[PDB]
Amino acid sequence: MTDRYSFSLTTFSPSGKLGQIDYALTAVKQGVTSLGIKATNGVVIATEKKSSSPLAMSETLSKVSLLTPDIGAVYSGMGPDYRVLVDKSRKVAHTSYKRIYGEYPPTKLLVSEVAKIMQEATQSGGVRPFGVSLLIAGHDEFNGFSLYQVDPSGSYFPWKATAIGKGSVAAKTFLEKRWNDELELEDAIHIALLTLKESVEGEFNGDTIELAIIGDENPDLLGYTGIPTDKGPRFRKLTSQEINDRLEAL
Amino acid sequence: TMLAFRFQGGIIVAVDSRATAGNWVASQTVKKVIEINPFLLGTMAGGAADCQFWETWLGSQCRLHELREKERISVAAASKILSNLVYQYKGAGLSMGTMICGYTRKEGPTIYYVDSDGTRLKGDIFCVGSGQTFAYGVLDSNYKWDLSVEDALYLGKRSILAAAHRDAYSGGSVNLYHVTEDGWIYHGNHDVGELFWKVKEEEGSFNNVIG
Amino acid sequence: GSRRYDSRTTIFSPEGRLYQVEYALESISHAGTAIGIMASDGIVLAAERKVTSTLLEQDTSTEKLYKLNDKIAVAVAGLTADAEILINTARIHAQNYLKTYNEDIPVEILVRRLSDIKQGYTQHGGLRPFGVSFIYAGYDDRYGYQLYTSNPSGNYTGWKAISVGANTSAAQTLLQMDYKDDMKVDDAIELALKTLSKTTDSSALTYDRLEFATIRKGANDGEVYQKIFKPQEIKDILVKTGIT
Amino acid sequence: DRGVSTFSPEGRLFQVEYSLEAIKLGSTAIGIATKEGVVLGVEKRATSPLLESDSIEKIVEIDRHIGCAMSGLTADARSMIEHARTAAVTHNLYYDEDINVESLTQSVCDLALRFGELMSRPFGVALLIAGHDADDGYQLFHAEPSGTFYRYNAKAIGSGSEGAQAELLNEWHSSLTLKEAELLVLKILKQVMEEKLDENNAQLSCITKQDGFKIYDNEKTAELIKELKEKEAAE
Amino acid sequence: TQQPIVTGTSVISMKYDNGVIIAADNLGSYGSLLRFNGVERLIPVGDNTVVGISGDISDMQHIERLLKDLVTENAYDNPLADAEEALEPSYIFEYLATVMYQRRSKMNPLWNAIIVAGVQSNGDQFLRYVNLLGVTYSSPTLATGFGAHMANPLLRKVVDRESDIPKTTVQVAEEAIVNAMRVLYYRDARSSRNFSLAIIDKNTGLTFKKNLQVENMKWDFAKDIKGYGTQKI
Amino acid sequence: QFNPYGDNGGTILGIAGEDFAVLAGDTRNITDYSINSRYEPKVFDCGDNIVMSANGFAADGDALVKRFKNSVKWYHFDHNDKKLSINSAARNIQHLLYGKRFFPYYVHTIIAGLDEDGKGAVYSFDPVGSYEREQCRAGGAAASLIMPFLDNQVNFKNQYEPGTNGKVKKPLKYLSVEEVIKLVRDSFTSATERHIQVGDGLEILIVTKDGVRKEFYELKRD
Amino acid sequence: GYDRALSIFSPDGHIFQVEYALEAVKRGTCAVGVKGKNCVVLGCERRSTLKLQDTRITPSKVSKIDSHVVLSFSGLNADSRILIEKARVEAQSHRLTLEDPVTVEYLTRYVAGVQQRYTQSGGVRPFGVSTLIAGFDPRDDEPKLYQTEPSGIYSSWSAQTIGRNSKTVREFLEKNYDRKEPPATVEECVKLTVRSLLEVVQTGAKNIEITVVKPDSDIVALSSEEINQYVTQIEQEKQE
Amino acid sequence: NNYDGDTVTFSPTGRLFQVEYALEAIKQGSVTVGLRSNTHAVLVALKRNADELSSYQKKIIKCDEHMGLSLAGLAPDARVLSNYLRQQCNYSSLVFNRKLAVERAGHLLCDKAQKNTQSYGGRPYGVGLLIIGYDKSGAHLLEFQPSGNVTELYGTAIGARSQGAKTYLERTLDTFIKIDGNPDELIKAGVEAISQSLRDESLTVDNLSIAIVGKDTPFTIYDGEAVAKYI
Amino acid sequence: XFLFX
Ligand SMILES: [Mg+2]
Repeated sequence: MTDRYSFSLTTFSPSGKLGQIDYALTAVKQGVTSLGIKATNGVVIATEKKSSSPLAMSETLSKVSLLTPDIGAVYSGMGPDYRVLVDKSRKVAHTSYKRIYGEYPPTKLLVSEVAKIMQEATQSGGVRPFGVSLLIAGHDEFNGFSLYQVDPSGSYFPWKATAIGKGSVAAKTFLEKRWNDELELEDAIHIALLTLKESVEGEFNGDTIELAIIGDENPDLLGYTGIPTDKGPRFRKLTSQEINDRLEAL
Repeated sequence: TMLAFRFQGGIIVAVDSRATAGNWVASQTVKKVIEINPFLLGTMAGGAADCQFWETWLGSQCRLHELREKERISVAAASKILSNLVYQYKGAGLSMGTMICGYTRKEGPTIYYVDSDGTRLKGDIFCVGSGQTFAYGVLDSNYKWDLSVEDALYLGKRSILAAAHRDAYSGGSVNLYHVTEDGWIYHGNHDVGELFWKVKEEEGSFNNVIG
Repeated sequence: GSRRYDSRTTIFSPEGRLYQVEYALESISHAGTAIGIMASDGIVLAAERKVTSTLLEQDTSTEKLYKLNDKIAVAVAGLTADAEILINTARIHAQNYLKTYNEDIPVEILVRRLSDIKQGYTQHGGLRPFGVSFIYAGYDDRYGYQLYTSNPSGNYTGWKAISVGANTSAAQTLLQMDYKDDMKVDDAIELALKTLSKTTDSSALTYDRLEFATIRKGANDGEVYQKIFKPQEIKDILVKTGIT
Repeated sequence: DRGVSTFSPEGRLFQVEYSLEAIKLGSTAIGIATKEGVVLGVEKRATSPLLESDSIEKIVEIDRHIGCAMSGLTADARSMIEHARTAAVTHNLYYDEDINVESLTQSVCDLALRFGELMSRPFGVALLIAGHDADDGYQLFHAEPSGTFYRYNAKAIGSGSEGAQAELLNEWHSSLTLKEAELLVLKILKQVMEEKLDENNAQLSCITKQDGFKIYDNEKTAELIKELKEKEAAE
Repeated sequence: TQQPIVTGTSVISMKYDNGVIIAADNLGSYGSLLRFNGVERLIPVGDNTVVGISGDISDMQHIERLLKDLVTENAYDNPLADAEEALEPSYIFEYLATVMYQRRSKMNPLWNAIIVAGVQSNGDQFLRYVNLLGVTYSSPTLATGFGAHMANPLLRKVVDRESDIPKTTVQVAEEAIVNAMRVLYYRDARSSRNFSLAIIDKNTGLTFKKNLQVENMKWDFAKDIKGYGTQKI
Repeated sequence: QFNPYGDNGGTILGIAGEDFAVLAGDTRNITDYSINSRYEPKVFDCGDNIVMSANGFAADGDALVKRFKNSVKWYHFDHNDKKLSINSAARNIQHLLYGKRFFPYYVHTIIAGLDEDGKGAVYSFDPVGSYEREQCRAGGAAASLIMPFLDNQVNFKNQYEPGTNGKVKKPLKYLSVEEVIKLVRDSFTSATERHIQVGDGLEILIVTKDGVRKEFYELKRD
Repeated sequence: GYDRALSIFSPDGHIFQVEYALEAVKRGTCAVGVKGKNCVVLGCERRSTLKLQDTRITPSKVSKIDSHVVLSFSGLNADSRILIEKARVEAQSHRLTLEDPVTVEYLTRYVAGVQQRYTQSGGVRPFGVSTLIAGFDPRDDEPKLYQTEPSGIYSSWSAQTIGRNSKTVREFLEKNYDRKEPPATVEECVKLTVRSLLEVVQTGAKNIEITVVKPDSDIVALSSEEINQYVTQIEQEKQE
Repeated sequence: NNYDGDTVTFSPTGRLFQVEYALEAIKQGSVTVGLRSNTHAVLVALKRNADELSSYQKKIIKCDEHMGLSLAGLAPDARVLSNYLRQQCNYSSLVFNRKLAVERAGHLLCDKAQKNTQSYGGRPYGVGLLIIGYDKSGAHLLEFQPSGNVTELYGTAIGARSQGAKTYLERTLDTFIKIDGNPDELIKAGVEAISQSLRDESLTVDNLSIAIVGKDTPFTIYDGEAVAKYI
Repeated sequence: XFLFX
């Protein structure tokens, strides 16, 4: 018995390709379109909620996940792989940072920790790479707002705006035309909804779209008062109603 | 009581043969010199089992050396195997005093004092045991480098006899050894029962005792 | 059992080559070119970013040039994720040395240990090697300014000027042509950029597709300064040498 | 590929059978047992004339009463000798006596099959273990990587083994003297050796109860080679 | 390192011509408190062995479970489990003696004194003692705790040596045991009146007697004893 | 606190002749002031003409004897049924005892038999494995009573030749099996009189080339 | 842990992984060892396809194991560092326990033992390295030169070469080296070593490294000019 | 074919080829015979030599005073299994003061051989054993096969041409079973049984190996001049 | 225990 797979399942081919990473990226390509746009005063991350069945409650399945009060994540590719990465990403934010420094990690360093986990699945014994690309939007005091993409290889890049998955080629071209360095958060949400309508085929409403922002602090979402320095989470998930309001003036 | 001193004609090694369990004299015929090889001797003082067990073990390690290296082990290397061993057991309560006495080409006649608290000393003269001070008293006051083999053998024997007399936890008999360039030579077992009176009469010493 | 699916990453070819090391080098040959040039009064590190997108955040980005300590930096060629594993190890090794001896780690000692880790992955463990080649640029009070390279084999060598990644054959010929021993930092900066400008697979070399760093004694009196160039600083140095 | 500890359809371990092919490529080693002692002789086989032949150590002491000759991948024998020496000295420490030649051989042969997926492959070396004890007297053992050992009156291992073994079959009798056995090893070595036999490219040794295990000097062997040539020309 | 909490007192036993007798009171003491009164300290193993245990009752209950498991394990793949390959007293004893000495050697003893009484397959009487130290000894009479001090002297008057065993009947031997249990009730402060007695005979087999009481006691003379010296009233 | 050791009393005595050796021991087993057994043997035939007794803490004594008996069995298996010489047994027992140097067997061990020249041999061990071959050794509770008597009667210590002015010692000589058993019985009757832990019975094991014979004698039971 | 038996026997009785490790040695730059009457000289080839090198900091081909022993090699450079490190640790460990520096034979036997262990250990491949180990035993003036190879066999050599075109330079040494009369002086021994490398190298510029070891921990590496003088002298005598 | 790479793989017809190949190693092994009466159990073994200069490979191993076996196949595997039996016999003695039942000895060998046939990396034992013993239920003979299958028999034989001796014992069953209180006659029946497995070669003094255990007979092996009686 | 010159 015991795990006898102590050897790498990802190796270099004569051409210099890492087959399993390439094939993992192919799985991300098949995955549903998700995007992220960075504004001056916030970041927006959005994706289509591809429902497996109309009997299924798409509210229970959350494609956009809170990692820290000021950091959010969305993906394209294999949902199960994403779900366990979010679990590990939330825990590593505590164990390797918050329990040491008494504060949440900045976006770039949490991204760095997630990238490390995904790199290890590329080299460690008896495992395949993660079949997902992450978009991680976040805010911290000294770096401000930031948006990062994380690939199955463990490589991460900072983006002004980008898209991953099914219709990423067309969606990236659309964002190049619309993106400027003076975009307000509301303008970025508007462009996000326009970009996503191109890739979505069926119903396009607040129930089939999942969208969250990294914006201003939300004292109303904190859950307590009395500490002036604690002003509440910058991560907020837009409600089904809040999306439909912006789809009328589209 | 056991001593070993270096001189003109090589090394003299002398030991008593008594074993005690408190005030109970358990034996008068114990071998406190271990013959490691034709050129190496080990003296034994302290815990009987600790000394006896680890010095026979030392002999095994010295044999393995000359099998692997096709060459007799140095006195330095032999002493340091034992000192590094007892140092691993430091605080565990081992009780061992030993002098590793022998000859090699590169070293010449060499004596190493090794004890259970990790001390390892090269030296010309050592007296170890409960009666070491009695042996030192006689040995130091009569020792010269230019002693003859005959006089050196006697002084070593006489020094143990001195300790055998005064020290309650020393006696039985004297075991003499002489180490030369040609190896060690045994110079007999001398019972204190006969040796004391023989020395008293011939030397005129031990005037404290009723003749 | 599991024997069936084992690639056997740490074996010899009939010709006496390490398959996985050779294939890792093939991987690195497609990575953005990185150049190190060592002058008498400092070191230049120049690296070409891999086909940049216009919507990539350029100013808050790090792909090629990483800081190991105050005196040592590295240019990366290959898998970035692999490089970051090795960089964090190298950063820890430097701090272990400082903690032990109360002295900044000599450049070669850091390079040797990082190269010894790579070697390990080629001889035992049954894992794939790190698909990374480093250019180490650093200073210590023994040998002064030093350039090294390490590759997946775990073999390292010292250089006056060296290139890793894509078009090293063409890049090494151009460096060998115009390099000389009495060269200054400002001259080395110009050589580094001119070499990339000719060997690049891109149409034209621009500020947004480059990472640049110098290690000078240009600080105040007998102390070393590391300068990781900002986008605007690369834009200025590119105009000043007359490439744009 | 395939498992290391796999059986062939004929009921043999592939790796053990393949290791035996490696031993056939090895330099010749011959052992002859008599009532006056056991003789061990080896072909040194220097790969180049610049190689100092005296550094070729293919005959080895295990204890005063046990000697050893080897043939095959001789580098593999080092850990086997190390084990044998430790086993021999350890037994002397535990029992204040010399260890039986058979018990020593059995201890070495227990390592043999301690391979698989323990070490990664069998030993690529065969050993001739010669010795003396009070019980069974002068003995010669052939220790294989199969974990099997046979006692032999005489035995040849290495490249010229099957030719040398056929010669030992005819020549060996129960009344051989030590001197007769010495010449017989030299005679059979000279027949199966590629290059011409001399004191530099061949080595003799013996184990006697009185003097224990002794490797012969190049001066002593040279005289036995000269004595051998004269006796063959004398009829 | 332990300290015994709930404890059982003396276990007494002796050999007779055809077998062995063993007895022990039914008390589980909690220091000076006589807390439990329905405790069986004689545990039969098959139809040819009885293990009498004194000392810590939690450790006694552990040993019960081991012996119960030993019978189960012996039955496995054993067609002769109720015949030639049935558990012998000597097998059961040596097992317990091994465990007791292993536990003392790990400085975590079973805080007990055990007497294994039984009859071997060849009809030979078996009687052997083992305790928390792993100390073992055999004698025509064996007793634990106060039994060693007060019972042995009385039982040795019947069987003083080996040659007295064939001369001792089950009637005489049982009478001596029952008398010894009365003396222990007089003089042991952690003893009870209620006890169990077991006879293992090579002919009549295992006879297990429960709910026996000490009787025919002498107390009448107490009424005549007044004061502690001078007092007349 | 739990004390893992106990004192089971008793005393043992080994004497070596020219072509024989005896190992005697009383059969009394005690704890404190109580008698556990009047007949509990502690002198055992271990095979290969070796007799052994480990007197002191019975539990440790039984464990050691048990382990040595097992050592003899495996010596046969591993070395082609070779006979374990008394000198080889002694060294083996040193390693058994010293193996527990930091949690000792609380026993004085004596073994007796014949050396490889056929001459009577007695070896004596301390609790942690220090051993010595002797003509004579008493061990256990009454060793301090018996041993000086053996020095006097076996090794003729402090005995000089009459009329030689205390100059010529009484010459050493081997004792007959008859004379040795007299000294053993007188040693144990003397020890029984003056030591409370000694009595009940005396069991002697005599070892010759022919094998191991037993002799039993009653001792006072008070 | 990774357990796979990589070094295994083939039907014909060969261990291909050990034999393929020898191919890696055959690819490596040429290394030569020549021992004279009172010295040993280690010559080493450096391939001239690498210009713009920094010869100050570039790892030297000859490594000091102790003050009295040196190790050169042919084959995988990365593999050689692991053997050198282990050898240097064993050299200090020997001084600590035996209170005497290693003999050249002992240090060789250790390095050879390490190489052998990697030929029948699970999860590891053999060292793609052959070594020349040279020096002088403590308080001894007899020159020592040993060779090791991936299999783990080692032996003593009057003179020996390893690496690429080693069969050519071995051919040269076999006729030019006299056993009865070895190079009497340092100059004679260095010249024969340089001559032997000039059969293979190409140019005698910055391609040849020479290290001279003498008794009592007397080791020195020759500079470019010092070596170039031997190259200039040999070529002028050749034209005859 | 494709299903004989390791012991962990079943064939399409439900066969374990590595176990069958291990069974093949026994057939190549030298013949050995086992038979018993009610009072005694006897092992007879034809020993094999490399050549005339070599010794004869010892086939019989003692496990306890009351138990031992003969081997056919890989001798080192017999050493491992015999050593295991020695320890189990010894454990039974030290812990329970109880001689190990020959039936339990078989059960323990079966379970030890089985574990090697269900796990990756390991291999089956390449040896067959004939275990004889005398315990509390009289004389016993067991046949061990490295598949794990252990069988209690009146008589049997394993090794090359074992079918000859096995046929003879199948005919002689009624005769030799009632050889009670007569060691020499039970051996004679065993020596005559193994003689039915001989081709070109005959039983010599240093060729034949006999072992016996019984009621008042410890397990003892007879070799050399001690077997000259039975030729 | 034990013996201890
Ligand atoms: Mg008394």
